[PDB]
Amino acid sequence: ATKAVAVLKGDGPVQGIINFEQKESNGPVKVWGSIKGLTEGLHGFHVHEEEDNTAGCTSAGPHFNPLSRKHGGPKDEERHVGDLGNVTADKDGVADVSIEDSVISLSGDHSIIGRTLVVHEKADDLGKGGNEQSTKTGNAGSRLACGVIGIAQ
Ligand SMILES: [Zn+2]
Repeated sequence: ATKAVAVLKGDGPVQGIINFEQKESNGPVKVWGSIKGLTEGLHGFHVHEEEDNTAGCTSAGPHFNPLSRKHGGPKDEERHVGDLGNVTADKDGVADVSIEDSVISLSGDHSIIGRTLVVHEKADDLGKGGNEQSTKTGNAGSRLACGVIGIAQ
């Protein structure tokens, strides 16, 4: 209890707010967020490193790769320990950032709090290996909006 915010803006013509809350620390986070301005259709939804950069992105590459994680969507068994998967945007570019993972947290350390959430150009791969960058990171396509997570109580 106590919410983190990620105001996602980055650089693309997108604007949104993640509201991260959970009962516990060691328990499943209830992600809800109301992102808009995306292009239509599927959009990868990944949390890259990028802590104390400036405010938003400046800096990050992979989906918080500790050494050699593999990609996977929600449905997959695996994932980088900074990807959830994707969302779908309607037409006002409005996505529905409703996720409930059981691996991450919003406490600290292995939590994703502090990290830069990113909304991406294409769908993520889901862990099929459409190509290869697929498994290596997730082949989301380019970064659009982003922001450091944690900015509430
Ligand atoms: Zn990934």
